[PDB]
Amino acid sequence: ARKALIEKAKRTPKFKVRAYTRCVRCGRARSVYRFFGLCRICLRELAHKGQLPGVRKASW
Amino acid sequence: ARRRRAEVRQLQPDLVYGDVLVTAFINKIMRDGKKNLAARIFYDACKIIQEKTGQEPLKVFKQAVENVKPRMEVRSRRVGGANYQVPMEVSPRRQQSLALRWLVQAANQRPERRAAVRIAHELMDAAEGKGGAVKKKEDVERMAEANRAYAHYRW
Amino acid sequence: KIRIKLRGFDHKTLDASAQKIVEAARRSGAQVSGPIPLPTRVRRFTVIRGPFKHKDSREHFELRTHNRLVDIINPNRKTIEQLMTLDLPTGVEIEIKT
Amino acid sequence: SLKKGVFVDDHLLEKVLELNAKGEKRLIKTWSRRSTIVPEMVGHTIAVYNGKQHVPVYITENMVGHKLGEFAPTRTYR
Amino acid sequence: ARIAGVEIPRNKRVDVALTYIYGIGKARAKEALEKTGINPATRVKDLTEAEVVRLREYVENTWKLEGELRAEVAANIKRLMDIGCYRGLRHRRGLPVRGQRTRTNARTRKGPRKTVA
Amino acid sequence: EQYYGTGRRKEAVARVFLRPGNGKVTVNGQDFNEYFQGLVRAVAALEPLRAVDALGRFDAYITVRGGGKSGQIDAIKLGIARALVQYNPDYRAKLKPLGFLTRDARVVERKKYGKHKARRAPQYSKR
Amino acid sequence: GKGDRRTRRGKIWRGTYGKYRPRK
RNA sequence: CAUGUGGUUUAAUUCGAAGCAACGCGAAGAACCUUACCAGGCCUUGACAUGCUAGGGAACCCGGGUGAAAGCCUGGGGUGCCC
RNA sequence: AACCCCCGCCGUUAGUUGCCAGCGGUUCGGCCGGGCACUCUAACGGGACUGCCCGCGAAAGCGGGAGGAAGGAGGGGACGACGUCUGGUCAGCAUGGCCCUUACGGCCUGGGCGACACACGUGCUACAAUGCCCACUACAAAGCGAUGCCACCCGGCAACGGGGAGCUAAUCGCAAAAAGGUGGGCCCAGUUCGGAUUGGGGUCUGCAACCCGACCCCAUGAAGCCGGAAUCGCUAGUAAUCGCGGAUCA
Ligand SMILES: [Mg+2]
Ligand SMILES: [Mg+2]
Ligand SMILES: [Mg+2]
Ligand SMILES: [Mg+2]
Ligand SMILES: [Mg+2]
Ligand SMILES: [Mg+2]
Ligand SMILES: [Mg+2]
Ligand SMILES: [Mg+2]
Ligand SMILES: [Mg+2]
Ligand SMILES: [Mg+2]
Ligand SMILES: [Mg+2]
Ligand SMILES: [Mg+2]
Ligand SMILES: [Mg+2]
Ligand SMILES: [Mg+2]
Ligand SMILES: [Mg+2]
Ligand SMILES: [Mg+2]
Ligand SMILES: [Mg+2]
Ligand SMILES: [Mg+2]
Ligand SMILES: [Mg+2]
Ligand SMILES: [Mg+2]
Ligand SMILES: [Mg+2]
Ligand SMILES: [Mg+2]
Ligand SMILES: [Mg+2]
Ligand SMILES: [Mg+2]
Ligand SMILES: [Mg+2]
Ligand SMILES: [Mg+2]
Ligand SMILES: [Mg+2]
Ligand SMILES: [Mg+2]
Ligand SMILES: [Mg+2]
Ligand SMILES: [Mg+2]
Ligand SMILES: [Mg+2]
Ligand SMILES: [Mg+2]
Ligand SMILES: [Mg+2]
Ligand SMILES: [Mg+2]
Ligand SMILES: [Mg+2]
Ligand SMILES: [Mg+2]
Ligand SMILES: [Mg+2]
Ligand SMILES: [Mg+2]
Ligand SMILES: [Mg+2]
Ligand SMILES: [Mg+2]
Ligand SMILES: [Mg+2]
Ligand SMILES: [Mg+2]
Ligand SMILES: [Mg+2]
Ligand SMILES: [Mg+2]
Ligand SMILES: [Mg+2]
Ligand SMILES: [Mg+2]
Ligand SMILES: [Mg+2]
Ligand SMILES: [Mg+2]
Ligand SMILES: [Mg+2]
Ligand SMILES: [Mg+2]
Ligand SMILES: [Mg+2]
Ligand SMILES: [Mg+2]
Ligand SMILES: [Mg+2]
Ligand SMILES: [Mg+2]
Ligand SMILES: [Mg+2]
Ligand SMILES: [Mg+2]
Ligand SMILES: [Mg+2]
Ligand SMILES: [Mg+2]
Ligand SMILES: [Mg+2]
Ligand SMILES: [Mg+2]
Ligand SMILES: [Mg+2]
Ligand SMILES: [Mg+2]
Ligand SMILES: [Mg+2]
Ligand SMILES: [Mg+2]
Ligand SMILES: [Mg+2]
Ligand SMILES: [Mg+2]
Ligand SMILES: [Mg+2]
Ligand SMILES: [Mg+2]
Ligand SMILES: [Mg+2]
Ligand SMILES: [Mg+2]
Ligand SMILES: [Mg+2]
Ligand SMILES: [Mg+2]
Ligand SMILES: [Mg+2]
Ligand SMILES: [Mg+2]
Ligand SMILES: [Mg+2]
Ligand SMILES: [Mg+2]
Ligand SMILES: [Mg+2]
Ligand SMILES: [Mg+2]
Ligand SMILES: [Mg+2]
Ligand SMILES: [Mg+2]
Ligand SMILES: [Mg+2]
Ligand SMILES: [Mg+2]
Ligand SMILES: [Mg+2]
Ligand SMILES: [Mg+2]
Ligand SMILES: [Mg+2]
Ligand SMILES: [Mg+2]
Ligand SMILES: [Mg+2]
Ligand SMILES: [Mg+2]
Ligand SMILES: [Mg+2]
Ligand SMILES: [Mg+2]
Ligand SMILES: [Mg+2]
Ligand SMILES: [Mg+2]
Ligand SMILES: [Mg+2]
Ligand SMILES: [Mg+2]
Ligand SMILES: [Mg+2]
Ligand SMILES: [Mg+2]
Ligand SMILES: [Mg+2]
Ligand SMILES: [Mg+2]
Ligand SMILES: [Mg+2]
Ligand SMILES: [Zn+2]
Repeated sequence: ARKALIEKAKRTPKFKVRAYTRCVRCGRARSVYRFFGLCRICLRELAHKGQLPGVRKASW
Repeated sequence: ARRRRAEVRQLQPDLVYGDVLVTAFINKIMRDGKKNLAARIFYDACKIIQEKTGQEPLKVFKQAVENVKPRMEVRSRRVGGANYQVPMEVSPRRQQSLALRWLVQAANQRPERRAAVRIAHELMDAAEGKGGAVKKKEDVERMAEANRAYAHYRW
Repeated sequence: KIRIKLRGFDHKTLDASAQKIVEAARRSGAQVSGPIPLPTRVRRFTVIRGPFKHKDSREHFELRTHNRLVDIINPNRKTIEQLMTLDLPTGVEIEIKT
Repeated sequence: SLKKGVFVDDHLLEKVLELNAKGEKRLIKTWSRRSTIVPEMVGHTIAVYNGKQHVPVYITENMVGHKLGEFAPTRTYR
Repeated sequence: ARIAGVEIPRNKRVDVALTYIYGIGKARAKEALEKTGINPATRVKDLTEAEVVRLREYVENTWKLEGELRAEVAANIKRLMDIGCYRGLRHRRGLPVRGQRTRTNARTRKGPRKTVA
Repeated sequence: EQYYGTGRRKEAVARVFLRPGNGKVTVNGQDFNEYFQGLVRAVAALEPLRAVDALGRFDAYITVRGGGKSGQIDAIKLGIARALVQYNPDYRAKLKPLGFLTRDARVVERKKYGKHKARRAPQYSKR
Repeated sequence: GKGDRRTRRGKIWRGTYGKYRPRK
């Protein structure tokens, strides 16, 4: 129940309620930043490689 | 304070009497950074000081605070394996801070309803040398002498 | 009459394109309101540094999205033609209004 | 609280409706505990699912404003 | 004065007075005065019986309260009791009706702590 | 002809105009002793004037924004001081040593993570 | 206090407008 | 009173984290979804990737009965690209 | 350590932010004409180097003073060595091996993760006159927002609903900042403190609020009068205290 649920979230057929977020790369359920559609983890992984445009390590 | 020695924080004089002492005393009254309320309660009492006696609240404050200045106290020096309560000097810094603290602490102890009415009475009895704040002073001084024996440990 | 917008993540690309429109628009056209720097927006993202149980110590980045504004008064054909096939930003966004 | 038209699974109603026609039995198994109790239920007996088996909860006229769920306790110690 | 049966709000502001009554609060207080032309600040110790008897027949009729209220409330529970509903069973074991906590707290319906271990 | 100085402190800034006159003080409309009613810090911000030996000799129209009432007050002393020091370099020789300058670097501290308030850590527990 | 659901202070804390607060 | 944890209970009360350095921690969103657990119904070249063999049929689109839904039973229309 | 970001001070560049700062007009509102000095906006620089003076010293450097917005690391963040705990995570993901395979894989309905005779941790609201109630008026920052934030008008005490204007947002909205200031009520009471618990009614999202939501109004006003042994945070714009925003997300 990790793969089928991946096919289930991208499915979005039944009630708009039952649809939900799901990390685009890893496919996590929780911790889903909508802007990227990513999970906290990969979102962090990518930015560290600058693969995410304009995004930089904050510090003020 | 293992390193330096810490700078005794400085303080802007009173926006009225121009007295730094009063500025500090206000802070003790101050609850949760609400400095405005504190000053208010103080000055309200300040006028109440004259409302009762033909004297101005100025020297009433000094006379009072000066009677609550503990000459000597008991510091527990844990040397010789045991903890001896040695009597010794009170730094001029402490005498003030303690007096003011005891002043307000004893003031809050009073029963009367409004807060400024307490700072007034406590301040009066203090200068009169009779207040409950003075009672803590008379104590710490006696507690010091009730152990003058071990005073030969005064560092 | 010419209100150009200039948004872009990298702040450096916006200064090159800012001058790129100042040169052509002014040196061959009417009045041009100097590059007005609009207030930058900021997208801060606080993420749990670890993949597992470890609240705090988390890292956080941000996504500075810039803004810049420039105006012009006259539609001199010299400028409309030049600033149409000579312009070429990169990650910058150019959107003009009347 | 859902005011505009109190919900109640249509198939459940549909079921009791044909029972209101001839006034037949009362045998009935449900799985929509959310379903509101309608005045047409009175005198019936709906076996509701608590999560493990169907509980034959009779339905009088007193029980109405509630749902079928309030009569099929899910915790095995109620 | 003995307003609403035996209940007796006395010697303080009329508005808060009727609050002490079992069926009235800060709400019906302001309103009960604005339905009999009574002054809120006035004391129950000093106020005309024309004004008193006014709230006398007024409140005793305007809405049920006291034991009548304390009785119907009992009835609602006896209903939930004899039905067998979740809301009833919670009243049975005295547990919280709002399905709240249970692993912790919920003391206000369990009473003092039992400990035992 | 006038006098001007820019007061600043804690998310609050203040333009100060010391127009010559009797002593009419007013800021963002309203009156000095009206905007700052009940607030004892009020009489403090006007101190830089009575210090330089000249209260009744300058009107005072001023503006200020951001921060809190007292935050605005801090900038006032800065504006009033800078205004007169602007059109009079001699006050600097005796107002600087008296401390009426410096934007007062004291500013809110950025709340760190893990903490509660950039310093106030969550309560410890070994059990 | 911030628990009196029927006062100004209360609804403020809870972040809800409710009756005891301005609106339309 | 809130939530996390122990324990206990439970058909299940999913798993992890364990002094400091686990316990408002993975959860920055458990009513069905989430869901990894339990009961029941039910599917079983599978809801996902690739490849071969064989029979009918285009892609398509609509409905019917059965049922908690899933799924299962099943009618009609459609009559497309080249040799 | 230093090179980076934020905050401090000064400057250059820029004028749809701001400003009669200057005049005119004025339904006398920065609203229009108009102006960029200034607040602000956001890029680029200036600046602080024990550089100066006194004292000690072999040096490094130390103490004190001066001028300065900022002195010996100005304040804050970013940054966390070889290794240690064979620390945590194969349930983010990847991955050796083992194991399942009409089920250890699949879909759905409903239940559970929200049990409750207890124990602990982290917290929230309190026990009140430096207080609480109400009316009135005043000052932030940072952010977010087109099947989104709602100006405003009508209805309801209300949550909220109907109608409806502006905005791809320094141009419009979330928006009420609260503590404060002013005025009135309160009179030491288990109270006008304190809102737990429960009864009735009601609204919004969602197929669906019984289990298991939120919010609204009336009534119900629990324990609690500052907490045993024990124990935690903080050295300054810090702690204490007041409010706001966002991520998540119907
Ligand atoms: Mg499964
Ligand atoms: Mg959802
Ligand atoms: Mg989730
Ligand atoms: Mg030393
Ligand atoms: Mg010993
Ligand atoms: Mg001292
Ligand atoms: Mg974030
Ligand atoms: Mg509810
Ligand atoms: Mg607990
Ligand atoms: Mg700041
Ligand atoms: Mg933090
Ligand atoms: Mg703070
Ligand atoms: Mg109350
Ligand atoms: Mg209205
Ligand atoms: Mg068991
Ligand atoms: Mg469990
Ligand atoms: Mg458990
Ligand atoms: Mg167990
Ligand atoms: Mg576990
Ligand atoms: Mg199939
Ligand atoms: Mg089949
Ligand atoms: Mg196939
Ligand atoms: Mg079909
Ligand atoms: Mg079948
Ligand atoms: Mg067919
Ligand atoms: Mg056919
Ligand atoms: Mg055919
Ligand atoms: Mg260096
Ligand atoms: Mg500045
Ligand atoms: Mg310069
Ligand atoms: Mg502009
Ligand atoms: Mg005219
Ligand atoms: Mg006109
Ligand atoms: Mg008019
Ligand atoms: Mg006018
Ligand atoms: Mg005029
Ligand atoms: Mg004006
Ligand atoms: Mg203009
Ligand atoms: Mg300029
Ligand atoms: Mg600036
Ligand atoms: Mg340069
Ligand atoms: Mg040197
Ligand atoms: Mg010198
Ligand atoms: Mg020399
Ligand atoms: Mg010297
Ligand atoms: Mg010399
Ligand atoms: Mg020397
Ligand atoms: Mg020396
Ligand atoms: Mg040498
Ligand atoms: Mg020095
Ligand atoms: Mg030094
Ligand atoms: Mg030095
Ligand atoms: Mg430094
Ligand atoms: Mg480290
Ligand atoms: Mg760090
Ligand atoms: Mg090595
Ligand atoms: Mg290890
Ligand atoms: Mg290891
Ligand atoms: Mg190892
Ligand atoms: Mg371990
Ligand atoms: Mg593996
Ligand atoms: Mg990976
Ligand atoms: Mg493998
Ligand atoms: Mg092998
Ligand atoms: Mg296999
Ligand atoms: Mg098989
Ligand atoms: Mg088999
Ligand atoms: Mg399975
Ligand atoms: Mg299910
Ligand atoms: Mg524990
Ligand atoms: Mg604890
Ligand atoms: Mg809490
Ligand atoms: Mg008060
Ligand atoms: Mg107050
Ligand atoms: Mg004000
Ligand atoms: Mg509306
Ligand atoms: Mg109006
Ligand atoms: Mg504008
Ligand atoms: Mg616009
Ligand atoms: Mg505007
Ligand atoms: Mg908002
Ligand atoms: Mg919001
Ligand atoms: Mg506003
Ligand atoms: Mg007030
Ligand atoms: Mg009065
Ligand atoms: Mg009383
Ligand atoms: Mg009590
Ligand atoms: Mg009272
Ligand atoms: Mg109810
Ligand atoms: Mg609704
Ligand atoms: Mg909606
Ligand atoms: Mg809601
Ligand atoms: Mg009792
Ligand atoms: Mg306390
Ligand atoms: Mg200890
Ligand atoms: Mg408080
Ligand atoms: Mg407190
Ligand atoms: Mg939300
Ligand atoms: Mg919606
Ligand atoms: Zn990922």
